[PDB]
Amino acid sequence: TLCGAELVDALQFVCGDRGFYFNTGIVDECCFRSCDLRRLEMYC
Amino acid sequence: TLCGAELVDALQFVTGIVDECCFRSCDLRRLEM
Amino acid sequence: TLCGAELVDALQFVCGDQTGIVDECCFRSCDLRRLEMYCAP
Amino acid sequence: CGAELVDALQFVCGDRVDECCFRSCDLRRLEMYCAP
Amino acid sequence: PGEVCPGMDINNLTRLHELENCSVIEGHLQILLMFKTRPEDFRDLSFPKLIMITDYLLLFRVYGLESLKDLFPNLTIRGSRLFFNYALVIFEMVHLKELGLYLMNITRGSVRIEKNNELCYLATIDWSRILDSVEDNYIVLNKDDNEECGDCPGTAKGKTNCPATVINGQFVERCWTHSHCQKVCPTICKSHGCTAEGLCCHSECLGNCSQPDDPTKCVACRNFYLDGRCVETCPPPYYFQDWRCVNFSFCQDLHHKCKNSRRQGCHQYVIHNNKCIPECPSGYTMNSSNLLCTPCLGPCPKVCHLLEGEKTIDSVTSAQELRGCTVINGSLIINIRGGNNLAAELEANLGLIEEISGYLKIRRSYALVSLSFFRKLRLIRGETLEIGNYSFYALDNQNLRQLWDWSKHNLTITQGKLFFHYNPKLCLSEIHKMEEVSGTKGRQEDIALKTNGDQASCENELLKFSYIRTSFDKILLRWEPYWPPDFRDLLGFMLFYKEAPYQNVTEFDGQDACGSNSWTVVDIDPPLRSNDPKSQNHPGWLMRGLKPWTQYAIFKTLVTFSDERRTYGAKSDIIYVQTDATNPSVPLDPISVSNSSSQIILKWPPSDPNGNITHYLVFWERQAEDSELFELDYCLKGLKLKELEESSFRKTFEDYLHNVVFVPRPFEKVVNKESLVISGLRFTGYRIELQACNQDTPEERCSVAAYVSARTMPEAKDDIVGPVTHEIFENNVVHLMWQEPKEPNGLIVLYEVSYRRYGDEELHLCVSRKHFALERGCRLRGLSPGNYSVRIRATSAGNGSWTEPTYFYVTDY
Amino acid sequence: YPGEVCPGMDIRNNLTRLHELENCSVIEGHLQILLMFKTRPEDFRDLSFPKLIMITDYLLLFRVYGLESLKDLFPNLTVIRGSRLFFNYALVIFEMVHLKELGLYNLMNITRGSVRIEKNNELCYLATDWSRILDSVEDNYIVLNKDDNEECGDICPGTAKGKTNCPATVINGQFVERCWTHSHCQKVCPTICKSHGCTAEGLCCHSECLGNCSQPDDPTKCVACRNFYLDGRCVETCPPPYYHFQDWRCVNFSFCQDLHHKCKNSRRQGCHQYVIHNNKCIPECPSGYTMNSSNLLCTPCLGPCPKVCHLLEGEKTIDSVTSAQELRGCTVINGSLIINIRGGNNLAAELEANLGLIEEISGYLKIRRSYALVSLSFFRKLRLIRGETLEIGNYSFYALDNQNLRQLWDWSKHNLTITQGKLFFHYNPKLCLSEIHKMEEVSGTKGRQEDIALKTNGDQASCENELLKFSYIRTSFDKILLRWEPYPPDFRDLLGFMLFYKEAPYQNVTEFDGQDACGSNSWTVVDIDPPLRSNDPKSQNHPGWLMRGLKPWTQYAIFVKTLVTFSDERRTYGAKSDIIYVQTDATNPSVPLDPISVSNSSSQIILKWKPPSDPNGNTHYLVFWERQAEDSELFELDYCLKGLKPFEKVVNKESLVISGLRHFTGYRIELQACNQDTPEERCSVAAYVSARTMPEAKADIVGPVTHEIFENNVVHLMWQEPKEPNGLIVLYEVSYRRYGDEELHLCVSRKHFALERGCRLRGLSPGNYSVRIRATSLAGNGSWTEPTYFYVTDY
Repeated sequence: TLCGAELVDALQFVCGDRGFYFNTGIVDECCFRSCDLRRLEMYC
Repeated sequence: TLCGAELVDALQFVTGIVDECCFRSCDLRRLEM
Repeated sequence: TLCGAELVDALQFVCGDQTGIVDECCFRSCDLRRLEMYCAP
Repeated sequence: CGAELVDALQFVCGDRVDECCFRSCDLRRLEMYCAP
Repeated sequence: PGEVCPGMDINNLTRLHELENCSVIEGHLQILLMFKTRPEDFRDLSFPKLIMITDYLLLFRVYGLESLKDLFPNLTIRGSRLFFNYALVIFEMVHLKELGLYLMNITRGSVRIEKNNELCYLATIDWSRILDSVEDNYIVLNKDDNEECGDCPGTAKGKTNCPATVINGQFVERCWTHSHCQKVCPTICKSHGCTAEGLCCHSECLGNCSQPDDPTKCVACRNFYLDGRCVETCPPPYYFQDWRCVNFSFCQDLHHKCKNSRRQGCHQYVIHNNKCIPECPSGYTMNSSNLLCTPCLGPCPKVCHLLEGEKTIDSVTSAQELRGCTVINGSLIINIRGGNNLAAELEANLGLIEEISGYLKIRRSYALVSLSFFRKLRLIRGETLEIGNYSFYALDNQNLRQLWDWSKHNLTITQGKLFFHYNPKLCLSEIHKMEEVSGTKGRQEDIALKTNGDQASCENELLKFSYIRTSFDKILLRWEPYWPPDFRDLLGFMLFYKEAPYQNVTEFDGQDACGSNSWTVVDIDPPLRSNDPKSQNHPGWLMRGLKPWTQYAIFKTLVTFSDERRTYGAKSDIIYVQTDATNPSVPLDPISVSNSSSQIILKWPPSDPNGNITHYLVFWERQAEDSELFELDYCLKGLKLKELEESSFRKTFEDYLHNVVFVPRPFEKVVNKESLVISGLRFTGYRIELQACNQDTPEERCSVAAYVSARTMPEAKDDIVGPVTHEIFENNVVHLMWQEPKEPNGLIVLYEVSYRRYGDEELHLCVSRKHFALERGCRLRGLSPGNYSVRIRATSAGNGSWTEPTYFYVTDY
Repeated sequence: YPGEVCPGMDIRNNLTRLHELENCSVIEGHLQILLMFKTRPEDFRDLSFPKLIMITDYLLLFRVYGLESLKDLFPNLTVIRGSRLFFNYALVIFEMVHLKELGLYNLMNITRGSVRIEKNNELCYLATDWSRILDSVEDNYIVLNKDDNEECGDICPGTAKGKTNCPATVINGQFVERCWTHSHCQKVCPTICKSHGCTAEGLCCHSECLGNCSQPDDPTKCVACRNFYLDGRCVETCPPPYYHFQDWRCVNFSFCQDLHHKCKNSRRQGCHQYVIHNNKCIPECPSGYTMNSSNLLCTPCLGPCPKVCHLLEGEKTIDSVTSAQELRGCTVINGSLIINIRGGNNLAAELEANLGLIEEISGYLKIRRSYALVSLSFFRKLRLIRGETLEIGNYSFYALDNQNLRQLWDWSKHNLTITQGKLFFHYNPKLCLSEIHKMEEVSGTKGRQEDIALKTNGDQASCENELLKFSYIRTSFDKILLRWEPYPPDFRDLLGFMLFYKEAPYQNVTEFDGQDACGSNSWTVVDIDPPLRSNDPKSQNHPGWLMRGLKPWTQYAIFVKTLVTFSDERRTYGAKSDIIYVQTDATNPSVPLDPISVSNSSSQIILKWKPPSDPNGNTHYLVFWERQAEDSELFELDYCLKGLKPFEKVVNKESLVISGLRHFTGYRIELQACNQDTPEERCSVAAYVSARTMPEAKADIVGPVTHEIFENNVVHLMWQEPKEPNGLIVLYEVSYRRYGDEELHLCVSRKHFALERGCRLRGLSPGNYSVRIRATSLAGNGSWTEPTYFYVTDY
C-alpha cells in the first residue's frame, strides 16, 4: 500500500530500461489500492 | 410591564392577578373578583 | 445636563416602570448598578 | 530536562539537553540518542 | 357553640363581621380591601362568640384595622385548609395602630407577621405557645422598634395583672391592651382550655370552656364521629394531638378522599406513626394493600409529581425539581444546548431516576457527549407515545457519542418506538446495542443511516501494546505499529491517560461538549515509515510527573477523513499499570506520652504511601541529665479543520505531481500499630528519633526522620532523713552531716539546708558537693546566741520528713 | 535577444540530454528536469547555462540525486512570466535530495502565480524577499524544506562576511538580510523605482524595461521587456504589420502564416490554426468572431455562435488555476463542472478571468469540498444549467460541503435557468437560508414537481436583515449612554432585543467572532425587551443598553443582532444593525509608575520614569522636586565621641537631566502623569522619589597649619575651612607626636572649631613636637595636613 514517497523509490528500484515514458494515473492506480509489479513496471 | 406596581395600584384603586390579568385578558370587572 | 429626561429614561430602561437620583447619580459618581437600588427592589 | 533528559534516556535505552529541554523531546528521539 | 356558617369570601362592607351567631365556621373566611369605608364599627364592635375558625384567615389592607381593644378574644385555627402552609397570616395592613385582639393555639399552620406596613405589640406576645412556627420564623417585630403602640398591664404600668412567659430569654409579660392579656392555664391542662379560675376543661375540649370539665360547651369534634358524649382521651390503640385522636379510621379517611387526588391539597396520610402524618421515613412507603407504612426496597421511594404531563429540562436548573424520583407519570423532553458540567450536574439530578412511563425525547442538544448519566434507568413503559407514536427520540445532538455502556446497563422499554435523526457523533453499533437491550429490537419492531453518526470513527481495529517499563515518577510506553492504506493521511496518535483509584473507568464517562477533560490527552507525531515493516520502530512515547503507587489507566490515532473510505486508527484496551513503589514521605506528626521512664508510648500513617506501609523505625540519641554539677563544687540552686485542510492540500499537490509526472506507454521497631512502648531509658526531654519506611526488609525505603523530645517525671524521690547530728565548737562554730546517694541523673528541686533560731527568722544555705566529698561536712554562717534549729532536706516535692532539729545552745558572749 | 528562443523541455533520466538547451536565451514554455538517479556533485561539474534569461510559463525540478546548487546551473534566469502555471505555481522545487543552495541569484520578477518548494533535506537558504518578486505571497507554499527543523546556520555572503554587506528586507519588522547561496545577495531596486528594474548603480530604467537593465532607459539595452519585444527593443504594442503573440513579442504576418501552415496539415496535436484578430495572433478566435479561410483574419459575428468546449469524459475537476485556464473562452460547456478548490487561497480573480465567459453548462454543476469558496458570483454570465446528465439521484446543482459558501448568486440582477435535476444542499455552514430560498423560487424547479436538508445548511450564519441602526451615539469615558432605534408585523413576532458588546482594540471584529461555536467569548450579551409600541412612531423609545465601566482610551465594538423565536420551517427575516467600532474619550490618566531617581553627580540628578499600566490617554513636560539643600542640624552635630555618635520643565520619563545643584543635596522629587496640560489641565496624582547626591566629595584642610608656643605645655593650632567642602565638614581629626616617641590623637568638631578656630594641644611633654590635622565631612574624610614642628618649653 505504498503511497507517495514510497512510490518514488519503488519505481527507482524497478527497471532502468526506458527510464519512464514521456511525450487517472499512477496515484489513482497504485496508491489507494496497492498496485503490483504488472502495471507499476509498465511506467518504465 | 404593568404586572408589577401598576396592577397592585389598579387593584387598590378599583389564581391571583398574575394568571388572570397580568398574563391574560382582563378588564376592570375582572379586577374586583 | 443628563440630570433631566436622560436620567429618568435611563432609570426607566434599567428598571422599567430624598436620596434620589439627584444626589446619587445626577451630581455624584454612579453606574448602572447604582441605578437599580433607587428603583423598586 | 536536558540532564533529567539524560536520566530518562538512561531509563529508556536499556543498557546503552538544551535541545530536549527547549522543545520537549520525544522518546522516538531519545531512543537513538542514547545508544552510543 | 351554636350555628354553623359556611366559609365564603368577603366588594362589600357589611360582611366585615361574621361572628354574630355562628360560633364555628365550616369553611374558610378572610377579609380583604373591601369597600373603602371608615372603621366606625370595627374599631369598637365586640363579638367573641365565635371561638373556632376551621381554615386560614387572610388580611389585605382591611380598613377596619385601626384600633383593637376587646374585639373578639378567646380564639383557639383548626387548619383543615391552609394558604402557603399558613393557618393564619398577619400581612398587608397600612393603617394599623394598636394590636389588641387577644390566641391559644393555631393548629396545622404557621403564622406570618413579617413585612407588615403597620404593626405593634408583637414583642409583648408569646407566639411560641400558640405555635412554635419554626418552619418560617417570619414572626418578627415589624415596627415595634419605633413604638407604634399607643395603648400594657405589666411592669410598664407597675402591677403585673397578666401572665408572663419567657420570650427570647426575657420574661416578657403578655401585654395586648392597657389591661387585656392571654388566658393562662396549668401546664398539664393544654390544648383544651381552662376556665377563668384555672379549672381544667375535659380532655375532649378545644379552647377555654365556660363550664369546667364540660366538653359540651366546647366545639371540638371526634375522630370516630361519636356525635354526642364523645371520648377523646387517646389510649395507645388510638393513634393527632395529646387530647385529639385519630385512632385507625380518621387517618384512614385522611387519605381515602385523597386516594384518587392526582393534585395538590388532598394528600395521603399514614396511621403507622403514633400521630397521623402524611409523610413517612426516607425508607418507608405507604402500603398498597395495608394501611401502615411499609419499608421500601431502597432509600427515598419518592415519586416526582407531574405538571401538565411534560417536564422538559434545560440549563441544568430546570431539573432541580427532579432531585429524587422513582417513576415519572408523564413525558420528558430533553434539550441541553450548553452548560457547565454533564455528570456533576445532570447525573447528580437525573442519575437516581429509576423508571419512566411513556415518552422521553432528546430534542436538541450539544453538551451531551455521553448519555450514560441516566445511571439507574431500567424501564420506560412507553404506554403514552407523544409524537410520531414514539417512545424515545434522539434528535439534533451533534457531538453525542455514547448512549450507555451496554456491558453494564440493562435499560428495557416495554412499548414504543425509537428515532435517531441528526446524531452525527454516535456510531450505529451503539444504537443497535441500545435496541437489543431495550427489548424492542425485533419485538415491536426509523433509522436515518446518514444523519446518524458517520463523521466519527467506527468499524474500529485493535491496537495491541508492547514493551513496558516504569519508575516511581515516569512511566514509559511503546505499542505496536499500524498504518492505514494511505499512510500519510494518518496525522498521528492520541494517547489518553488518566488516574484510576479503582479498576472501573470508561472513555466518555467524565466528558461533555463543555470539555470536562477527565482523560488527559497527548499527541505523538508518527514515526518515519521504513521498508521491511518489521524493521520499523515501534511507535513510542513516555510521560512524566506521575504518582509512584497509583493504578493508572491508559489507551487512539488521528485520521484525515477521505470520502471514498472511512478507516480510522482504533483505540487500545484500557491497560491498568501501577508505578513501582518507592520511599514514603515524612511520617505523620508523632505524639509521645513520655510519662515515666517505663511509660513512654508514641502515637502517629502519612500520605504518599508509595507502597504498603509496613516498616517503622525509631531511634534516640541524647543524654539524660547533666553531671558536671554532680561532682564539682557547684550549687544546684545556684547553677546558671484548517490544519486538516492543510494536510489534505499537501496530499493533493503530491498526488497531482505524481499523477502528471508519470505516464504510460539505640532503636525500636514496630509493625502495624503506632508503637507498643518505649522504655529502658532512664527525667528529661529525651530526644527520640523516629523514621518511617516502606516495608520491613534490608531493601527498605525510609523517609526523613521525624524527631520526638518529651520529659519524663523523676522516678527517684526525699533523699536525706534522720536527726541533724552536729558538733558545737567553743568559738560558736557548728557542723553538719548527711549521706549523698549520688546518682548522676536528675536534679534536686530544692537542695538546701534550713537553719532557724528560736523565735527568729529562718534562713537556708545551699549544699555543695565538696561539703560531702571534700569538706566531709558543712558549717553554718554566723549564728547569734540562743537556741538554734537546723533542717536537712534534699528531695528530687516530697511527702515531708520530720528532720529532727535536736535543739542545741551556742556560746553567749 | 542575444540567443534564440526554444520550446518547453522535459529533460530526464540522464545528463547528456541537457545539451539540447545549450543555445537558448528565452524559453517559450516550461523547463522540467525530472529524474536523475546517478548524479553526484561531481557529475554536474561542467554544466551551466548563463545564456538563458527568461522563461515564460514555469520551471520545475524534481529528483536530481546529486545536484546541490543552482548558482552554477543557470545564473541569468531573470524573469518568469507564468503564462501557463503548474497548479497555481510557476516555480516548483520538489524532492531535491541534495539541493544545498537554491541558486537563482539573478532572478528578477515572476509576473503571475506563486512558488512551492517542498520536501528537500538539504536546502536552508530560503529564509533569505518574496514581496520583491511575487505580487502574491499568501499563495506561496514553502514547507518541509529541512529549514523548518531550524537546523541551519543561514550562512550568507552578505552576512557571514562580517559586517552587513547586502540588502535587508522588513518582514513584520524583522528587517533581516536576504541572499541566494553563499556567493550573492539581493539586488533590490530603489523604492521609487518599480518593476522596470534598476542598473548596477541602482536607478530606474525605461518603463517598458523589466527587472534588469543593460543600459539605463534604453529599450534596446533591456534584459526583460515588460510588455513586448519586436526586434531588439521593448515596446508597448506592435504598430507596423506586427501583432502581439504569446503576450511577450510581436511577429509579422509571415511568421503567423507559416506557424498556421506548420500544423494546418501536420499531425502535431495541441497546435492551433493561428488567426489574426484584434491585431493579435491568437491561437483561436474568441466567441462571436470566427476566422475566414481567406487571409487568416477573423470575421465579425456570423450570427449567434457559441464555442463548444467538450470537457473530456464529460467531467472536469476544477481545482487549480492551471485547470481553470483550460476553460478560457469556453462560453458553452459540453460536460460537467466539479469545483474542488482546497487549502484556502481564494481564486475568485483567476476563476472570474477564465470562467467569467461561461453561460451554459450542458451537465451538472457541483461544488464539493471547496473550502475557500466565499461566493459563486464569479459565474457572472451563467444563464442555463442544462443538466443533461445529473449526478446520482437526479441532481443538477450539488453542494456536498463548502465551509464558506455564502453569496451563491445575486438575484438582484442575475437570472438563472435549470432544465431539470432538483437541487442538493448539505453541510454548507454559511449558506444563507434566504439565499437558498431565493434560488428555490428563481428557477429552482419549483414547478415540474421537483433534496435540500434542513439544518445542515447555514447552521453557523445569520439571516437577520433589519438594520435597526443606533439612533445616536453618546459615550462617556466610563459608561455607554447611547441606544438603538426600534422597528416585525406583530410584537409576538418580536422575541426581544439583545446586544453583543466587547472591547475592540482593532476594527477587524466580525460577526462570526465570539459566537456560539466559539464557546468562550468576550461578547457582552444583554437582552432588553422592546418597550411599549406607541401608536405614534414619533414616540418611538429606541431601546438602549447604556452599560457602565468603560476604559476611557480604548475603542469598543457594539453589535446588536436582535434574536427572535419562530418556527424552524418558517421564520421572520430577523433584525440586526451594523457593528460600530466606537472609541472612547481620554480622561485624566492614572497614577504614574516606576518613580526612581539616581543622582548623576553631587550637582546632577537624573531619573527614569514609566507610564502607568494603562494610562487613560496619550503627555507631561514638567517634574517637581523638594526645595531643600541639607539639614542645618548636621552643621552643629558632634561626632568626635570615641565609638559614639521647585520643578523642571522636562518630560517625566527620561528628560530630567537637571544640573547645577549643590554638592550635598538629597530630598524628595515629585512628578505626576498627565494626558493634556495646555488644552485642559488634567494631571494625575504626583509621585514621590528621592535621589542622593552623597556619593561625591571634592574639597580636606586647605592652608598650612602654624603653631603657637605656650610655656605651660600648651600648643594651639588653626586653619581655614574650604569654601565648598562638598557640603559641610562634620569634624576634624588632629594627631600630634613628639620626636622619637609615640603619637597621640585628638578630634575637633565643627562646633568646637567655631570657637577654637582650630585645635588645641594639651599635655605635651617638653621637647620638639609635631602635629597633623585632617578634615572629615559627611561625604568623606579629607587629607592630613603637613606636619608643623615646634619647641615645647623644657624644665
